[PDB]
Amino acid sequence: WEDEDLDTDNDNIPDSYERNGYTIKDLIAVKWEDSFAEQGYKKYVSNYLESNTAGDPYTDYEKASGSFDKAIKTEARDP
Amino acid sequence: WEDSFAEQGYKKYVSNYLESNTAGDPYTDYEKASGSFDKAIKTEARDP
Amino acid sequence: ANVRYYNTGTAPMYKVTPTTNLVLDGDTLSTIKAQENQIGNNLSPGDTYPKKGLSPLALNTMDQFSSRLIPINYDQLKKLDAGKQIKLETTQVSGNFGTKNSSGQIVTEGNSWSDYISQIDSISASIILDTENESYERRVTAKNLQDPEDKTPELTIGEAIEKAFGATKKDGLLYFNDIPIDESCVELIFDDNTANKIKDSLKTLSDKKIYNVKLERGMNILIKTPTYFTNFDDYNNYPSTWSNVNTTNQDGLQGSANKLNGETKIKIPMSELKPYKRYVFSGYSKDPLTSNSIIVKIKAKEEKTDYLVPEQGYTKFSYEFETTEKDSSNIEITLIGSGT
Amino acid sequence: ANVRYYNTGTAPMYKVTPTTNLVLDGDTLSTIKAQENQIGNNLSPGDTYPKKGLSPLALNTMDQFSSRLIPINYDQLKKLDAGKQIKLETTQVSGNFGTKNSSGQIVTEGNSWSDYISQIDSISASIILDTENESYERRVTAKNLQ
Repeated sequence: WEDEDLDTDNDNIPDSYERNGYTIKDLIAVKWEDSFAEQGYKKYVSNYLESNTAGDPYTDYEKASGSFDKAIKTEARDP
Repeated sequence: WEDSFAEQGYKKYVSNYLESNTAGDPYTDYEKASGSFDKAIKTEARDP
Repeated sequence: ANVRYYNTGTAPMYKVTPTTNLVLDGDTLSTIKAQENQIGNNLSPGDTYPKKGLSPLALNTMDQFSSRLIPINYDQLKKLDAGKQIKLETTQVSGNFGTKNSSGQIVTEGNSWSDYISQIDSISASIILDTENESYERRVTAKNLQDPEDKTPELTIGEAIEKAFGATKKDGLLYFNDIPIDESCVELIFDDNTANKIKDSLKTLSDKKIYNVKLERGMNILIKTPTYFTNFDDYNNYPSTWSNVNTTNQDGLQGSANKLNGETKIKIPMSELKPYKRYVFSGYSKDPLTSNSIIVKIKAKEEKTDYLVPEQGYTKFSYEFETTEKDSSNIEITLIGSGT
Repeated sequence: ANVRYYNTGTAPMYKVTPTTNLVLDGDTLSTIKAQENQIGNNLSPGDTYPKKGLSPLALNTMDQFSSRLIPINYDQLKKLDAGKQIKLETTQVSGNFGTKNSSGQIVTEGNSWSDYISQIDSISASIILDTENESYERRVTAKNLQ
């Protein structure tokens, strides 16, 4: 709709993106609130004008959730 | 193109509309202006 | 040659093939691409091929299919029989990675790592941590400002380290698996490009800290934690119990509330530090009357230094010395002086 | 021979392979096409193989599969032992470029840099700027007025 016009098909909402952050829940990116660092949830942003914002061939929605590999170090989940 | 775009640091360039690859390199003109192909190409070669 | 690999960073790599290079004295004997013998199937990050409990790996041939053992002429045989040493290096490493289908099976075929190298390097900057148990090299994405179209969030150094390794922001500082990584308590080595940029960016800011200065595109930064640390609240990991300990306002900084005259003493034996090296010794400042710190360790230079504080402002300093070779003697450092 | 590379231009090359030539004195001993020993994977523009802090790369063979070390007769050996030098020449080079698939795998598979050269060199003109630390050579298009 109005706040759901993603340019790259990174499967992520640009409203969720330029703002404070986005968080993965139930394999869906959701908005960010400040009562979530008690749970263990992170906070991260990126650039929505690119499908691969870091260079390694894993996409943004791939790398935000744990949907690519398990032996990858957990220090490399934000994009 | 407008004159105000040079204030924000934008470039300005043209091409040939009787081929899609006006500089002969196998990338298209829209691939080369909109720099969505590869980053290790130097930025001064984006103009076609 | 006998050799084992290692791995560091974030990611694994399947079907590795290193290409190695030999050098004796300026010349080049051979550069070998690995054949099917010494190929490595897996490398989990933070490990070595082969594993911890077995023999290392040997290479002896150079052809496409393994025959025709590696040659050396007569003169280099006379050079090598004299007792000189030959040196072994890497040039490049290729392999594959792991991609899957939509909940299908993992395919690793033509998913080459070789083409994703130069795309990543000209975007990132490099940060290498050196602890005394392992190492940690990372690449972190950057922001250009000459092009306004290149959108990305820009962040500082102190947030880049915070996202590079998973750090907990305790009491304004930050830790990494309960080691203090502060601006104050670590050793930061840069090179001339990096230092030339960051010290010429510091005068533009109000706060004269270096963690909160802005990231840039091309940088190579090395950090290294010390061995012996003298935090006065807790964690003075030391066999030498300090002499004339001052106990007044010893939290961190802001606690410059002990002004004493006299000397303090430390004596450290060779059983807990490793010999044959050139250690570095660093610290911060105060506004006392006068002081000196004396080194009396032999097989090195055993002179002392002038303190010469320009202000009270907490100014770092660094000196060097050499070690003995596993003797009974201990390195003794004294701190003499009046004022603090 | 010990040898490193250079690359002054605007594009990187994946799977770089130069085929070189040896000359002693007016004549040509052999022309090598490089094997899989001295192949290079990545080479960014304005750089070299290997980097600026290491010893150069070796080459000693002429067969396709790396065997059969390079021969020289008696008289060329005795002439070479009188202090003369051989010269190394570049005949031609080959490599690959980078195309990208459906928002995914940047695929560089046989997309050869060979079959785009005769087009560009008969279309552009050549500019070389030189300074004290490196040079640059670019090709830029111009108009047939006919």
